[PDB]
Amino acid sequence: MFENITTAPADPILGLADLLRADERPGKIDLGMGVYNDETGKTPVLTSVKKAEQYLLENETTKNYLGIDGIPEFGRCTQELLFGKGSALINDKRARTAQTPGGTGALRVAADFLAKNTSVRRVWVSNPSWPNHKSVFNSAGLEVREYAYYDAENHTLDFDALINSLNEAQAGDVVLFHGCCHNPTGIDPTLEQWQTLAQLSVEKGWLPLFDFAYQGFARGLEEDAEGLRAFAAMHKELIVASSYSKNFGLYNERVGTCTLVAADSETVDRAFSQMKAAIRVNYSSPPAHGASVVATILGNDALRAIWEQELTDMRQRIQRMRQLFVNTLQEKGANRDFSFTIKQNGMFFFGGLTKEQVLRLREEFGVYAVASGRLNVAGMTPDNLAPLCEAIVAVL
Amino acid sequence: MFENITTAPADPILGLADLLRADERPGKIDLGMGVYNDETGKTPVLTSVKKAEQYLLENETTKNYLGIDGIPEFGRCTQELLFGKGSALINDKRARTAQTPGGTGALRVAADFLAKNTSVRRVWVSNPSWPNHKSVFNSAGLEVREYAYYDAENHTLDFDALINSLNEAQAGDVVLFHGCCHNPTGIDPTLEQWQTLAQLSVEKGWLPLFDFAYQGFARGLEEDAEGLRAFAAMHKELIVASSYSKNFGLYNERVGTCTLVAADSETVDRAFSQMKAAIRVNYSSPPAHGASVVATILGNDALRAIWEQELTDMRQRIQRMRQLFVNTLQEKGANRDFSFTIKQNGMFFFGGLTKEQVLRLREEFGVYAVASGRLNVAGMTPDNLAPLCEAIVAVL
Ligand SMILES: *Cc1c(COP(=O)(O)O)cnc(C)c1O
Ligand SMILES: *Cc1c(COP(=O)(O)O)cnc(C)c1O
Repeated sequence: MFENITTAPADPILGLADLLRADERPGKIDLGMGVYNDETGKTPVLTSVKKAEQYLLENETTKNYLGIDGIPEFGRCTQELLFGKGSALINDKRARTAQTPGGTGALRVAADFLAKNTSVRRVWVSNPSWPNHKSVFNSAGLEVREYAYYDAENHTLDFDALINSLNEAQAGDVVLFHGCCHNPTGIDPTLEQWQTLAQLSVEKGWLPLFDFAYQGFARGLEEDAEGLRAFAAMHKELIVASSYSKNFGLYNERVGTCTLVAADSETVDRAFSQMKAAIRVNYSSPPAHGASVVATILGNDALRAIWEQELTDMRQRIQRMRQLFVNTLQEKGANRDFSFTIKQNGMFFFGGLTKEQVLRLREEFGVYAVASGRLNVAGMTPDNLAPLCEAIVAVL
Repeated sequence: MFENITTAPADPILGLADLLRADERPGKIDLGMGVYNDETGKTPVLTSVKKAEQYLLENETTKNYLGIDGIPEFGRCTQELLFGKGSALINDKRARTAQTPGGTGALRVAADFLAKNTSVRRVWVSNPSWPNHKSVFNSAGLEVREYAYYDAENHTLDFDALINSLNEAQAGDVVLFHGCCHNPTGIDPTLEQWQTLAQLSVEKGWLPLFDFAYQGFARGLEEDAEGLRAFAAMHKELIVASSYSKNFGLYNERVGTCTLVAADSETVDRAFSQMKAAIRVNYSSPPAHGASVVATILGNDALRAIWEQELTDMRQRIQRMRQLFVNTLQEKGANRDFSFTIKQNGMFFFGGLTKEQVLRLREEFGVYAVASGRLNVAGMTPDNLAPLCEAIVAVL
């Protein structure tokens, strides 16, 4: 059976781990996949998380199955994080949330749900976008089309091009939006632009699908939810996929959610039953640990206080790092000005390097970054900043 | 979009949780889904597990992503549990194992892998079988056909009918086998019958797919692996899906594996790259916690000793319970003799009740069991045995 099977091409993000693993050079700088690193270059488990874990260790009395949608408390806490304490969706009971295996599992579940329960055929993804988006939707059988977003020249959001290209999007099409910290550009639409998109969306009849993987990394939990909320106020239906991998540093515990919003509770329930069926035939029920940790923290005011402060520290370190980054590039003699990097939200740097420039970086300097020219700023430390900037300047 | 969506029918196993949840009657007896209960009717977290968890709490220094296939140590430990310490497959490097979200995730990953990378169109499942088997394969696009297995009259394995029906299975077809403790019959083929199936399999050109969810619940870890090993000795290719939900009591942490066996390391590697691609587009990487707990136990001889003893206790309690069950039914005046139940391996009782008899049981007695007449013996306790037998006798 397996004689003619072809070797699958390496993942553009995950594939870096292996190349890196095989590179015996000591001064390796890993700026590839988007995980947070502290000043020492380690990606530690948050103190709020450890505390939640001791709590679980001491009070967990069973490991019995979780129920297709997972921990109820977890689902409710995420709904308020997303829609807000007194959201109409919560009080009208128009939203049903399922605990999933990470943000990716959330996208896969939505896709399987859509592909088999609605007439959705096309999904619109921004150009550029997280590489795995196309893959996830295509494996579900959906056609993926792109819409303009980034302006390589001005390093901004080309709003007109976006609007124009989305005019080809027909009613019933799914349009995928990054909630905040757009991966990989880091350019997000203003609240005003979000409001314009919301109304255009309702008018054209698109089915909004929000991908929220970095809530709290741009400005703050609530502020980062602004776009979605402007959308949640005018739409009858929505799908929201979120991740807690990054904002809770629980990458490998696979914590995420998939929320369905419908005109009313009766419809959301019928629709949700089909999403649970799509889950049962995939992984059955979600992993408890990571979500328990999230529900405990969010549910306990003391632990929540520590957590929110940890997130704040994470965001602030990245902000300081990208500023220092630009400054060091200046003193190292960088021919090109990288000031725009400062206007980018999240963990990444994008727009100043070419595919060949990044190949040369790993090739002779051992600096690893995504081939698209995307660098993980959250991976730069005061110690590696200088060697890093010297390599980049030698490449420009 | 969601206006015409139909309500999905409740799961035959998982659906019991909800009915049960809505039944306010106090003397409810839950003999539905297959989870272990101790003498007190609780499904506790094993002591070996708690200890592994404290270890992790104290020594885990990061939560960084796990890599598509998961924890390497975990993969190796499962290979020896399955194939044996000095298995040829291990030493010739013909097997590649991926950590998955439970046994169900293992079946789904294999199915997606098969559907898109080979010419597999049909999968043969026993009659009867775990209900979710058909669903998993159908959602991947594969046609599912059944083969005879159980003899409702004699309460045995109708080996000739099985052989006969499998003659319709063509080369290149996948044939699914339960490693041990066949769900729901509890009837497993003798080692001699396994050897006959292995040779017939090689001769006809079937692609064996083993589902191992109860290793250690029939006779012992090694003994329960006999069938698979007789198959692993003659086959060039195989697929094995296993679960640690039941034998480690880690139901909600979603711990399982999907192992690929090929003629050689070069082919298994090409094939495995495609399985990782199928994973990346599903949930990306597996949940660490549950598998870490399994790798720690299996990797530490002291913890392993405690664990193996806990499994032994679990198996022994079920054995005592089904014997006491038959005995109590005798003294309660059961018209029908249920001695055959004693020849069944695993957690279940199957073959003595009809769909209506089980409906009447929940209906007026509050005894919950699967509509197929499958009862979870591991859920019977000395306390509920009497009330349980009185209801059954009142129903016969
Ligand atoms: C990280 C990320 C994801 C993945 O979520 P996981 O929890 O890692 O599966 C999804 N979408 C975007 C945009 C991301 O950045
Ligand atoms: C329990 C069971 C499974 C499910 O494995 P999970 O770890 O619960 O997903 C798969 N197959 C059989 C036969 C089972 O009994």
